[PDB]
Amino acid sequence: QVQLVESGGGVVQPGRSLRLSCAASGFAFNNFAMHWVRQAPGKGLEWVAVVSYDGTSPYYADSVKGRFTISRDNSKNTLYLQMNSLRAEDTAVYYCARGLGSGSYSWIGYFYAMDVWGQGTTVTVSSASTKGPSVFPLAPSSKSTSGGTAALGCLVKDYFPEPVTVSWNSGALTSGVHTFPAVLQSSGLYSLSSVVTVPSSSLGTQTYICNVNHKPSNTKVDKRVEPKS
Amino acid sequence: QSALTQPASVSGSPGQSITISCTGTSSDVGGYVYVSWYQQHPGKAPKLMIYDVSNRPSGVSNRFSGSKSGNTASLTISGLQAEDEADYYCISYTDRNTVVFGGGTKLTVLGQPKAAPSVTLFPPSSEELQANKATLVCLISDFYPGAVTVAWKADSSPVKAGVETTTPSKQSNNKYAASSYLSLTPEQWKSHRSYSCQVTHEGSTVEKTVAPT
Amino acid sequence: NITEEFYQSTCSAVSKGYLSALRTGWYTSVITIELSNIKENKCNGTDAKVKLIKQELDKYKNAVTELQLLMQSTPFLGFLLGVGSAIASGVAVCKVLHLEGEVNKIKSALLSTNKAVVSLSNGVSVLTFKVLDLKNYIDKQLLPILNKQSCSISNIETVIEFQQKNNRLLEITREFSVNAGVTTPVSTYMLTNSELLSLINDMPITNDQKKLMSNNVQIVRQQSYSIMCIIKEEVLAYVVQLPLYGVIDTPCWKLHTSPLCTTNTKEGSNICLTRTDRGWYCDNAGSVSFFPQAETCKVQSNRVFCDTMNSLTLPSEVNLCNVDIFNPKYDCKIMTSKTDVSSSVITSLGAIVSCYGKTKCTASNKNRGIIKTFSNGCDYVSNKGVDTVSVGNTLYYVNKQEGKSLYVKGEPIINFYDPLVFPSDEFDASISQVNEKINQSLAFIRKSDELL
Ligand SMILES: *[C@@H]1O[C@H](CO)[C@@H](O)[C@H](O)[C@H]1NC(C)=O
Ligand SMILES: *[C@@H]1O[C@H](CO)[C@@H](O)[C@H](O)[C@H]1NC(C)=O
Repeated sequence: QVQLVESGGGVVQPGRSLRLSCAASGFAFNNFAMHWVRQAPGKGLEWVAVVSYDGTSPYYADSVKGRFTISRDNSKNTLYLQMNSLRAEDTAVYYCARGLGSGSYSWIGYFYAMDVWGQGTTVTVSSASTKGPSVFPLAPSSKSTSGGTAALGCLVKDYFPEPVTVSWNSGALTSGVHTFPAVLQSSGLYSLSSVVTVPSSSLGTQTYICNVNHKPSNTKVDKRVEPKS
Repeated sequence: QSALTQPASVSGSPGQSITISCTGTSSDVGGYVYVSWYQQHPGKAPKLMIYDVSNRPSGVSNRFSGSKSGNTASLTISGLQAEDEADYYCISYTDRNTVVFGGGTKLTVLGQPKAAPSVTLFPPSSEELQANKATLVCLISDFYPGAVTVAWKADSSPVKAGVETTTPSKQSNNKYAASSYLSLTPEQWKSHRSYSCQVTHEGSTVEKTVAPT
Repeated sequence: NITEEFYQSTCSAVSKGYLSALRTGWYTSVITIELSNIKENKCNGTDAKVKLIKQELDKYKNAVTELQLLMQSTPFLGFLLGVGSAIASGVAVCKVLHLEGEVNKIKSALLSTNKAVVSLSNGVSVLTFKVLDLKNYIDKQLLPILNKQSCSISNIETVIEFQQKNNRLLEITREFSVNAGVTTPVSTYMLTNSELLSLINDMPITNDQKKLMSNNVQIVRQQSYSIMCIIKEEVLAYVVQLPLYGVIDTPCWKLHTSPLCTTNTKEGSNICLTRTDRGWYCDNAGSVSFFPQAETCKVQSNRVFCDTMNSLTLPSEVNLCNVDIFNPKYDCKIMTSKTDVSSSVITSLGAIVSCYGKTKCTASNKNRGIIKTFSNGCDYVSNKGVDTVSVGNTLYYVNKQEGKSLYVKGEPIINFYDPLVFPSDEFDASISQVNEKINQSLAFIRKSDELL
């Protein structure tokens, strides 16, 4: 079986070094080229580096040259990727891919493509410690409410790590509810917001409370969402 | 490395044919045959579909075809299926001895009608201003397919600082939804006439506006 | 300062004042060229510039194939010398380069720099020098231009630039191909003057040794070998074997000898004697290094470059043959004959003339013409004021090197022997051998009268 298994998906603070490991089996490793391809959360793919059949001639991406160094060990059928001075933009899933073209060739153009891919290890850089969240009520605008369908929700801001759960009315309201994906802000803390679609005529009769539960930090806060004048 | 120009969204129906663009320069695409295409299902690693301009490996069907004219490579999927709804990328040798990827294209097979996005702007709450912070929340929901572009504007000048946007995710009614946050300061929120969220989906544009008053 | 002494008694002359530079050991360096793996080019481009690049690439590919064929094969008193194996040291280092992963070490060691010290598996440290990187050039400058879909070359300079870079590879293979992978002297294609000077400067040797080698690079080249070793895993490697000069600045002298014959008018009644121990002599570690094949030493001004492989190690008493050929401490080597033919020996600072029979022997000046006519016997003239010497139909030019000559007067020793018991058939004899032969002839005459 032709498989590539990378491991070592730990956490590391910015500015520190990290070394990626990718194992190989089921094929002549000392005859193919190896690629590194990372993918930011939600964003597209990004080429990183390539090493030839014997690790003599490497090639790096312009956004990466100088910081990362890629090596190969044929005696162990293993591929490596050294990473120094890690910054926040390095948060990505680093895939381990093979080259397209067996042979003792040294030019990147002879194996620019990728045919066999690994599973990928999530590499996360963050200097933030475990912190509790902060819920802010996303109230509906009294002027924009008289329209039939209303909109309100909660705002879970600045928490770490992931994930966080949010229910409504202790789990009684599930119709028209949608919790969004979390986003990592510039400070390194995640932010999240969940909202519901509410009938406009019952905005003063009903109580709307989101049950935000952050189990990693042992924080469970309920915030009541009400209109304002 | 300068990225390759790919259309963000591409829509299609089962049985039809569609084409994805991949525009480069004379160095990357419009100069060499070394251009490949990749299909990536969410969760699983990418998979090679077309290597070189038109060649394909064993396993992929006759429905995937590749071509190239000028500085643009084209991937054609004849007779769409539900199994084809995934992201598609294009790579190319860059003449500068590296490899560059494309922007990415989310191909969606239409199993629904075109849903116009409903957006809502949220000013900073009365409790958030007491924390020396402010965050404008723009929420796009009930649209189809899952590909929208968000733009923020203060008064009439656009804003790009402190903005975050989530990838469009599906709701409980098989409709996509997206978020957008504009982190500001209490001084930046009060010292402006109006903040607007300009959302674009399938050509049309919906824009809401909020003000401190 | 250079001086010379002629000994009339033995028809010989010694030139003194020279300083030694004796090769005593070997330094082995590994020179590597990084090659590019070049696959097929599927264009039938008839562009005039693509055609020239493709022709140059065929020469490049044929050179690599040629060298791969080569790497499959394993690369008077002169007769008293031993027999060495001149490249035994270089070839030994080359054998190690054929072991698994040994080439990979040099290659990865030279990834960041073009000069490094690599420790081989056996433990020896060798300087490794990359003199040409064709892998980098081909992969970074010419692969994109040839493989372009357009399949045409923008400008004339890329074709020309590749020919310049590739030329060195073509010339190195050419030399190795006609020398079975071992060349000497080491040409400038194998190692440029800059690379060699840099290699000498990085060698683990004294500062005096570095200076001597740098100021005499042309002699270093002639005493060096280049041994084609391995071409595998995109690396061409050959071993350059440089001389180590372990003996420097000791006194050396050159012994010149010429036949010494009697001068009777009766044609064949004459006997002759020639000192056979001519050649170079250098003081060395308490003994004297004697180089019988004087053509194996190169004199540069007053420095003599010799190779100890072509030497004998003699006791210092060997020098006594110059002042007293009959000394009891060293058996001076001589040959005997009855061939009283005329000839001249051009010395460092003059000319010995052995003039016999009816031969016309003269010495001339360029301005005044003939200034001395030689008589029968062995004689000598200094190079001061003399430009040429003639012995029969042979004109000799004399060396115009500056230096003083001394004429040591003495009775020609050939007169001391009785021809009836003189052994005149000795090709490889000595003072003592002639003595014991005379007594064996005299005892056969003495023990006959003992009966009477
Ligand atoms: C030349 O001069 C040096 C320096 O005094 C001396 O050692 C050497 O013996 C001289 N040459 C001869 C032939 O004596
Ligand atoms: C001749 O002389 C040598 C040395 O002078 C001597 O050893 C030898 O015995 C002599 N010959 C005879 C026949 O005695």
